[PDB]
This record gives sequence, structure tokens and C-alpha cells, in this order.
Amino acid sequence: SKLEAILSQEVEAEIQALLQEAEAKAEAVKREAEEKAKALLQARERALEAQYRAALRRAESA
Amino acid sequence: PVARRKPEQFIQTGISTIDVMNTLVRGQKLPIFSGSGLPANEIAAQIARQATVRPDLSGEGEKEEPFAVVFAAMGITQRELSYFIQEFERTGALSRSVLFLNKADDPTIERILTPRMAL
Repeated sequence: SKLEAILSQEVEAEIQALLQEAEAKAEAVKREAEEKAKALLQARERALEAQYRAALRRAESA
Repeated sequence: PVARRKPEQFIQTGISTIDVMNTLVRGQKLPIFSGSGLPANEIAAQIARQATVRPDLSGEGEKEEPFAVVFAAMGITQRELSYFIQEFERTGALSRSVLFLNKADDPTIERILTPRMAL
């Protein structure tokens, strides 16, 4: 009765915490990836570009 | 002495050691004390590739200066030799340089001739 009303509401607010909790931890993983990759594609851009200009230099000097 | 003008510029050599404490002024006499079986040469070469004036604290740079070196040893091992060469071509600053080479195997005496010749 009133017994089951309180039991519902008690369980229901816990439901609301599980669902959001998993989700945000998923999104943060998702967003970690976006950063992780971005810094890598940048890092290999950097290195190759310098090794390009400098490479041509050694040729130019030849 | 009257003809000499006091030093006043310095370069960035890329190692703090010098570049903070001691300050490698242009046209200086710097001896680097080492022992055998220590990294004598390497460290020298580093300087050769990072040596550069500072326009930032002035108004004058390498837009007003090129750069160059003259190297000689006076006999060395072989192992030091080639090792040396590969850092001039990969910098490529070899062109603008002069090499005197006596290898440690020629008649000994020409140890005392050679410095001056280059100098």
C-alpha cells in the first residue's frame, strides 16, 4: 500500500542515478578518443613536415 | 691590442651549462677538458648545429648574417672520423666549411705544422 509506494520511489531515484552514471562514463571515453587521435594526427604531421623541409635541404645542398 | 675590439655578442649553443652560467661569447677561446673514453666529440658537434645568434634582443639576425665553420683535427682514429662527417652533410653545412685532415698514421711531425696552416 503506502508500504509499496515508498519502496517504488526509493528504488526509482536509484534507477535515475545508474543510467546517467553509465552514460557520462561512456561519453568521457568517447571524448577521450577524439582527443587521443587528434594529438597523434598532429604529431605525425609535425614530424613529417619538418623532415620534408630539411630533407629537401640536403638535396639542395647536393 | 688597439686593433682589437672587445667581444659583446654571444650565441645560443643549446646547452644551459654554458648558456646560463658561462656564456659563450662570440670569438672566444674555449677549451673543453675531457678524458679518453668520454664523449668528447659528440658534444662538440652539437654546438656546431645549434650555434646561432640572437636577433631577438637586438634588431640584427641571420637576415643580416649567414653562418660557417672550419674544422680540422690533426689525426684521429677512423671511428671518430666518419662519425664526424655524417653530421656535416646531414646538416649540410659542410659546403661552407674547410677541412684539413691529418689522420693518425701519417708522419708524426706534421702534427706541428698543421694547426697554423688552418689557422
